[PDB]
Amino acid sequence: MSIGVPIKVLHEAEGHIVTCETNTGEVYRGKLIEAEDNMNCQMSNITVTYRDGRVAQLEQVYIRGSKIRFLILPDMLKNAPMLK
Amino acid sequence: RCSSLQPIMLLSGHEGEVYCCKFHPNGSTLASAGFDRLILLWNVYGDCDNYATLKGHSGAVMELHYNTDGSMLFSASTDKTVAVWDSETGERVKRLKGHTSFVNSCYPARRGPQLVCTGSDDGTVKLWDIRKKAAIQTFQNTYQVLAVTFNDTSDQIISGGIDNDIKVWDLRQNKLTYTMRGHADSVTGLSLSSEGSYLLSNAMDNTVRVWDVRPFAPKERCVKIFQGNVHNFEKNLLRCSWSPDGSKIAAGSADRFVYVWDTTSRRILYKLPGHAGSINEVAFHPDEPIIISASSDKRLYMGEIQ
Amino acid sequence: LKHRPPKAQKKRYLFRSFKATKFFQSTKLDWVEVGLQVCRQGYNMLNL
Amino acid sequence: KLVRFLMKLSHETVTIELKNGTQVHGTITGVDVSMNTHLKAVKMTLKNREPVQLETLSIRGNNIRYFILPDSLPLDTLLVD
Amino acid sequence: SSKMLQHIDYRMRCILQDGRIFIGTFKAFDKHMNLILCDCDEFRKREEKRVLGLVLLRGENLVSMTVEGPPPK
Amino acid sequence: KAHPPELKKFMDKKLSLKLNGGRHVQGILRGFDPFMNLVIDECVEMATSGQQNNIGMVVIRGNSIIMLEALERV
Amino acid sequence: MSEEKLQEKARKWQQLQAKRYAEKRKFKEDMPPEHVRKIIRDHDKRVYLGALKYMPHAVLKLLENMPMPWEQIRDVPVLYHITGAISFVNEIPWVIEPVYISQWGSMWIMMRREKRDRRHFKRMRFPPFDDEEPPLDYADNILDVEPLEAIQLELDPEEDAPVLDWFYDHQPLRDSR
RNA sequence: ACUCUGGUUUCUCUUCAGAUCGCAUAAAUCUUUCGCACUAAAGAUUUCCGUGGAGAGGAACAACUCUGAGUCCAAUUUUUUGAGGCCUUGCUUUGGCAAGGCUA
Repeated sequence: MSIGVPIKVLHEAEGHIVTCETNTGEVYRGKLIEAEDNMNCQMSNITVTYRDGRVAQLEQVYIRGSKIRFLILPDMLKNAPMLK
Repeated sequence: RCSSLQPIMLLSGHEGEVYCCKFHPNGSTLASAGFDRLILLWNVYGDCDNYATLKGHSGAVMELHYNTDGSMLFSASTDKTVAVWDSETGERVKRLKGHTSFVNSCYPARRGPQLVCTGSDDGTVKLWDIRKKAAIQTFQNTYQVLAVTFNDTSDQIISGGIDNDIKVWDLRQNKLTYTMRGHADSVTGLSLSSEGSYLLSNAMDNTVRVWDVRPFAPKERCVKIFQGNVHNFEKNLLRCSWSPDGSKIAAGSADRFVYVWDTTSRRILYKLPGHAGSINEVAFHPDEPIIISASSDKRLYMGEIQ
Repeated sequence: LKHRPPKAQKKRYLFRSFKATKFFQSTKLDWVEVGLQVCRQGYNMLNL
Repeated sequence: KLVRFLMKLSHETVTIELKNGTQVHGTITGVDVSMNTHLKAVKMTLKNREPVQLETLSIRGNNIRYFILPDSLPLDTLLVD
Repeated sequence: SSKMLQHIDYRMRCILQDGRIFIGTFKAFDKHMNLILCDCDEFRKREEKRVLGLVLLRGENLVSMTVEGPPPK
Repeated sequence: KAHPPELKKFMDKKLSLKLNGGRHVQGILRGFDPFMNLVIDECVEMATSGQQNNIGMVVIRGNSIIMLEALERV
Repeated sequence: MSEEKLQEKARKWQQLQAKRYAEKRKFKEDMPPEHVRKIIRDHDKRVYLGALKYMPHAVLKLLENMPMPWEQIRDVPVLYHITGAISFVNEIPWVIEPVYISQWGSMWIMMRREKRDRRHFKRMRFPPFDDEEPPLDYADNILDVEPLEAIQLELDPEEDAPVLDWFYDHQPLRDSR
């Protein structure tokens, strides 16, 4: 009644390797440490593909969830209990 | 042979009369019910076992019917009710309780929304959306109705009864549009083709009619008249069915003979023995030329017609 | 220790079957009345 | 609240221009309180593209620029409370 | 809000705010229209199909959902 | 019901903020609100012209903040 | 057809389906106490003798339905033979187990108080009637006699309040749903 | 927040029940064991006292509590906007798309 299913799947994706695209086209693949009700994602050990194609290694990242276009989660969470 | 199953093989297990028999439209299972207050689900092929049983009628089952989906089975009973069942695990998903007398008929809406037009001995022809749990529209016929059916469009109801006339009611006009007159006694059985243009009629004038329920009106809809049939002192609800290719009609008779005519030739193709009582409903398999027949002899006769 | 579990019956009752016969009737009596009645009836059975 | 006027508008064939210029012509089926518009019999022309026939659509309510209602609409009996 | 509970597990096409297409199995949603789509393939224009997996699409960037296919077995 | 963004991991840390219009900034975090506006000590601006511009204590609206990178090890 | 030959046609069909699919064409007595009192007072042998086989059932059903010492009179349903050969106490002595244990614990209290009070307790002589003395007719000297109080323990209205209205009944709350 | 089930009690029948069917406990018979069998144990069967469940049938009064079903949010973080306009190429399906640079 209060919290939705996709934020439960986002909380279920913590510890896993998620790849989050942001509003400025930058793709961040790495270990999602923590995520909140708003989609503020503290992630770590991040491989970053910018818009040009350059890849950087940013070891501790906190993305503001407003700017997140989407996150690609592991398909393990296709069997997560809140997706039933 | 020209089928998959055995020859003339019999179905025993009904404890009293069988008033209605219907084929599942996929053609691998079978439903038969009657005076037992108890629907039996058979297998069409194989050893013809009885794999499931449906209890939940407090009175005899007047009309069994299947939607073209085939998953849910509609059952107009004698008491006051029409039950809606499922066919796989077999529990009554719904009761429909609005008629004040003996419900003689039901019919599935197969194309659009799942509507069950029913008719009963009070005269009310009631339509039943299953999500409403109530009577949508009640067409008040002054006399008893013994057989009701939809058209192909599911936008008209075709009720045959004891008023000597077949009466069609429009679902949007909410009036009787025209009265198919030409019967001399109570009209007991109405069935409509898969292509939906023609409609069969059985009555206690011992004659069978074919009408053409269609918007294109030829101003006298009694195109084909069939003889051979008889209605007796038992005064049952002698039902009807169409072949899925539309080539053969079958009307249940009171002289223990499974009747099958040709639509074009207007002659009795099949006059089959074996039954001992008045034959209430005779049905057609959807895929193969197989005929089941339900009669008062507490038995069913499956059989390869061709 | 010697308890074996009770065995599968068909639930016949003796007094319901007596009540189903024309030879038995139902009433409501004082217990000391049927006490004297059972003592007299057993006395009559043993003397018979 | 004017969105309540739109959820009274069930089964109307309206066009909707979005913020991406895409004009969606179809019979409206459902409205949320956030104008989440669910449509059927959809003829959607995404702009700078040829129009595509699709059987069902569900626009998010934020992304609607405007609606276009037909001539035959009785809004004087629709915007009452 | 049953108008999209009608669409769960249907293979849906989600046109986004940049113009990208998400053809994915519609698993879940919430009040903010954040979608959970599984086995989601991105379609962009020059045509190419880019498999992603389980996409948590934030609702800000969703324009329009539409069904591509019936739910699988 | 606005919960604060979970940033005591990042307090007193050297972070590089990305800001909205392709912009970038560096500095020490000193706190936040539930709206993720960040207060920054030792702020070096670091524009795209390439020359690095120190300010000090600044406040950044949380609307404009794309990402934090903790340059220091948390 | 006509109108009257479509109303009589409906009347003949309503009176056909109303009786053909009628729900009856779908696919015990108590006696007064005196009737058995006169039968055992005034008393085809086969009837009497096929009755008389079940006499230990009568003994067991009588002794198991004994009135507990907080009951003066226990009326029991009795299944008797019409020849008066056997009377069966038909009921089974069902007691709510906390009520039954509480009633017997009150019995323990009151009987200990009475053995403390009655210093020289006079036990019943056994057998209470001698051998060649006929058993008493219930109607002539027991029927109208009032039994001496039973042993129900006095229950004070303050602490025993949810129990005292029904504590010493036969089957205490049997009529209470 | 509007509508349709199902009730409860009692009497009886039928079948299943190795589940403390019994929060209690009998008896008979057979076999075995030792004594030398009420004062003794084991195993098994049976009968009794008398249960639970399901199904069915009657008859008494309750009929919508319950078990279900059908039926107040524009100010950062989502849904009341940073939106719109210019330049080069690859192809133009000469509509324009894709990438980047911009300007606001």
